[PDB]
Amino acid sequence: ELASSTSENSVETQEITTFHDVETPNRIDTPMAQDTSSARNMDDTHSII
Amino acid sequence: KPRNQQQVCPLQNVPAWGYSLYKGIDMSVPLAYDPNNELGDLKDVFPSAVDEMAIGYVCGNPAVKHVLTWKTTDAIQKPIANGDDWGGVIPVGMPCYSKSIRTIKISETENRETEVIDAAPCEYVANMFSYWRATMCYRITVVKTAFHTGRLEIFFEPGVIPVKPTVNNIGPDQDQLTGAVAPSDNNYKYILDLTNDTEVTIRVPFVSNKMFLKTAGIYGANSENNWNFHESFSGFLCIRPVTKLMAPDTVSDNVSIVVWKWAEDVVVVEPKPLTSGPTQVYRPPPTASAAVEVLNVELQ
Amino acid sequence: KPRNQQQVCPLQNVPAWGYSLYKGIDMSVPLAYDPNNELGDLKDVFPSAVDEMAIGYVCGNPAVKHVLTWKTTDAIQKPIANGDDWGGVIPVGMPCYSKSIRTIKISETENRETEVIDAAPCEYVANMFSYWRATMCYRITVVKTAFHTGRLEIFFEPGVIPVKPTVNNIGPDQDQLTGAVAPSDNNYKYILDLTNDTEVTIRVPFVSNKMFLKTAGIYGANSENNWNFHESFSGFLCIRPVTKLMAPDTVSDNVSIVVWKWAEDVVVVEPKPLTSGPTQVYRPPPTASAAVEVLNVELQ
Amino acid sequence: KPRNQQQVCPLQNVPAWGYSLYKGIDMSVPLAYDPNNELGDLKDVFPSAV
Amino acid sequence: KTNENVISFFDSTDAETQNHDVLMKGCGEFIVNLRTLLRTFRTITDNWILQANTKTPITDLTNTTDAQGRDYMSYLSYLYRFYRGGRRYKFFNTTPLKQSQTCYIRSFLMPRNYSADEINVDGPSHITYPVINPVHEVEVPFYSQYRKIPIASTSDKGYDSSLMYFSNTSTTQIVARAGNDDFTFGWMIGPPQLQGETRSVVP
Amino acid sequence: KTNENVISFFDSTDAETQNHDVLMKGCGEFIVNLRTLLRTFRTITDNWILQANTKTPITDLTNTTDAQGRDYMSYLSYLYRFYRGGRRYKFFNTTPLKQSQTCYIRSFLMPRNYSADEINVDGPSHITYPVINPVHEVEVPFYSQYRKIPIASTSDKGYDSSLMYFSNTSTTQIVARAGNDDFTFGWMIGPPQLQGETRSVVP
Repeated sequence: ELASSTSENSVETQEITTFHDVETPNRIDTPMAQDTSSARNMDDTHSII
Repeated sequence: KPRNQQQVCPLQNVPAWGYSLYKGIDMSVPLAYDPNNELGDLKDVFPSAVDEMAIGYVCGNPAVKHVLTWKTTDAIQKPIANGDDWGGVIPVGMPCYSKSIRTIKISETENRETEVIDAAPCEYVANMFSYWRATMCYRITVVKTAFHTGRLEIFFEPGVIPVKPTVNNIGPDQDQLTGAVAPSDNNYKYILDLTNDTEVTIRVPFVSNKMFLKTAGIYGANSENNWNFHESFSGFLCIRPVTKLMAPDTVSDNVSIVVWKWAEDVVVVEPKPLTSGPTQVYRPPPTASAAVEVLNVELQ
Repeated sequence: KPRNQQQVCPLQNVPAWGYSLYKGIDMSVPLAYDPNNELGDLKDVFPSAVDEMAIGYVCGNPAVKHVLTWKTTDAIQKPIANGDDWGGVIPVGMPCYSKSIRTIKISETENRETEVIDAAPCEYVANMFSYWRATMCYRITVVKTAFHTGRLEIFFEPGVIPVKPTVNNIGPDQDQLTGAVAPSDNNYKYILDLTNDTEVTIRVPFVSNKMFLKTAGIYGANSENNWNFHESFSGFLCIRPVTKLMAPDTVSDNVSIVVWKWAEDVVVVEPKPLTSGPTQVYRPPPTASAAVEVLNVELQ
Repeated sequence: KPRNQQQVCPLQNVPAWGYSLYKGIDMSVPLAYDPNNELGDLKDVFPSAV
Repeated sequence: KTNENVISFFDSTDAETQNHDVLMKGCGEFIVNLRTLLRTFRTITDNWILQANTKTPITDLTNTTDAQGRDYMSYLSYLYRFYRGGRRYKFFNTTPLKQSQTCYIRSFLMPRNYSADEINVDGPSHITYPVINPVHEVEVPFYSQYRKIPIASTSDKGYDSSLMYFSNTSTTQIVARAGNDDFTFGWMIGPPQLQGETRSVVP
Repeated sequence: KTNENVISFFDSTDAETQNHDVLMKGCGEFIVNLRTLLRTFRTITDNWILQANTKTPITDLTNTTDAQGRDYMSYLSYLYRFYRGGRRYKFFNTTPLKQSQTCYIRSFLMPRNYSADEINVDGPSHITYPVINPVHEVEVPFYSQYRKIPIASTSDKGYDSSLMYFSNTSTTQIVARAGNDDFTFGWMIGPPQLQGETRSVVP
């Protein structure tokens, strides 16, 4: 429920290579829901490529 | 077969006895099927992993109150003056202090003034109760570049706040808060150097020679009514430059100072607003001329 | 001898508190002899060896919904069209979808339209509640002889159902469900070969990006009101011939396709119909001209 | 599901029965938040130790 | 010829588990047996006009509402052939009282399908005063010569129990019914046709 | 550039300890969760005029008071985006009764945002007589097709449950509401602007 925001600073260099691509900045300042939940229905198969 | 042996019990017809309480047993008839109808846990219902209604966390939600402008021109030992609203003199109270007056036309013989208060998450909650008590936290940020150099001072002063009441509002008396008439030598302070640090979070514990403080704030505060305002803060934080702001012509002669607000270790008291009017959320009309709805305190 | 020591208890005159519930203690005075009058078990009372009122079994009662006609003429990749009502496009919802309109004469200036829905056992129950959820099961039978050869396809398609609303009804848009505009290559399906199999029971689990689905169905569905219809099925089963029906002149050029309906793993929600009118059973009048009784929602 | 088995209890409409007594249970509705609202000891409230 | 098989689309998952999960977020209750609906009271008539000093067997009202299919007792009765057990009724007074009168409610026994004129006014009886108790709740035990009774058969009269109503003044109340904790239907059959909206039109 | 620190003035002391000490001398209670305010009833209208025999869905009143922000349910709703759970209402009769009448109160279910003219008057129902019970307390279970519902979205109608009101005579009562022991908001957001005193002036 608090700290509904973020702020400054970070580390040197970065990767966070999500699949392809990389990017390199000073780490990152970012929120996420405090420990987020599924909250929805994903149990009817999934399928793939 | 046998006759009564039970005594006569005393009565009183008092339906909805103490319906204003949070705990107890409600007598409302559930329009359902099962007498024990009830939903499960909030799991999977919401994404939040923390009770999203606990006072402590709601008030812990940071929010910007000021965005002052510090010019290389400004003089030291003088709380940054500037419009915005306040700033150099933050009421350091939990309730809200800042407010703007929306004046609309009704005729060439009168206007309608409506107070608009930009309360933060913590100030928004403090409006539901009469008195409060907590430790106010403020994170002062100085948006700038590594080329700007300075040393801002932030000192706290308990007691009344030097102000200049208006026929419909209340502002600070900057004239009464200069380094000469307002020496901050004995006042708890901190000197943020722009070349070393860029931020600082100052936590101000509750101190008001009073168990609790009113939550009136700036509501209906003016020349004739400014008492509830004082009895609702306990002090004020002053931001006066210790060393004049330095900045080459290669950059900007200005620096924005963002200040966040929120409270911790909060404890509210009476479940009723201290304002003279029912809690009402200001709703921005379609046009700057449209009139707003005003709620009264009359009962039929 | 001693005086009262008991406190005054709060009251409220609320006779029949929560009489709409199934569990609890009824205050009705039993016009009998023994205060604990009660009958024994249903043993010997009824022939059934299974609780004859358990929702699961009631809805499990099979019932025919369509009896389509598959001619050797019909083209492939085209849901058997044909009258009857629907068929090639079964709403695959638990509520009822099919309905006929009984139009009677009242004068040369108006007629009285009354909706007649041929609901199955499961559709009959789904009408008592507002929302539903379950796994719909359908057993498709192809009445024929060992001389008929074919390969019928049955694929499911989630979402809205291509229809052509009427001033007083709603039918399928067969034109929008041809193998060309409606490729069933990615849709869950099954291909029943008439030479190998003669039946197939397809079970369609609950899938509707919604916890529950409305039970409105086709009730009062037309051009202006067809929203509740969509939000009450979640998909539709399509029966399009993969290979044209083969049949020598020694037999019939037609084949009847019987389809049964029933649900399993059923769970209904609110104990009240979702229809705009009180639950009413249509009673076939003596003559095709006699008028029927219409129930309103007015209270005195 | 079952019917009543409880007897008919005798009554009397006597609000504030014995309100002049010092002990007992008051029926006044507390205009508060918590049904068990209550203050602590007189310690620190008054200087007197008696 | 013959054979036959079965197929389930998608990837299974306890349909029960899912359901229970849904009722824990969008319901709160789990209706499983329909007999439970024979316990819950439901209005059959929002106004039942009656005259003063008139012994009126509910059957005069029952025969009508039993075919309508408005309440659960009637709606569900169309799915079975037999019934068995007592019934409960609640009459919510809506009649304006005159201080110059002392309106009271009386309900007696009687045999099913009997004319008020061919029975006595003795035996068990209940009475209430709308001036202090607007609701007149009563239950009719299952006094039958048979263990079960099919709806409307032959000329079997006075085989079980009926309810007789009475009032000293002309009344009008909302009636609601439900079977006792022993009422239930039997021998499931096929469901009849439901009815829809009616509005009338021009052509 | 970067860094940042933190500083606490004065000499600490359990701020909690102090607080608790204060509430033990000037309060008596300790409010911690705001959801508790969704249990306490608060008036939204000190007078709600209605006509006789008029099925009026509280939504006609709800839509108005939900934006005012007078009660807790409305005031607190401005801090979140979603809501979930049933609601409770209490109607305190203030309408003068005539002995020549028998005023009664009836409340039914209905789907949210539905017109009284597109729903039936069956299903669960509650009824009270202001002549003996001025307060008509009732609760609306959470019958929804979703686990959560955002305030005023798309054309999602009849997705959950609403409350329908009724009365045989023209009434006027004070309405108070609160959620059941399952009601709660979700997804905290930013607070809107508060309003102050208005008096009007000359220049």
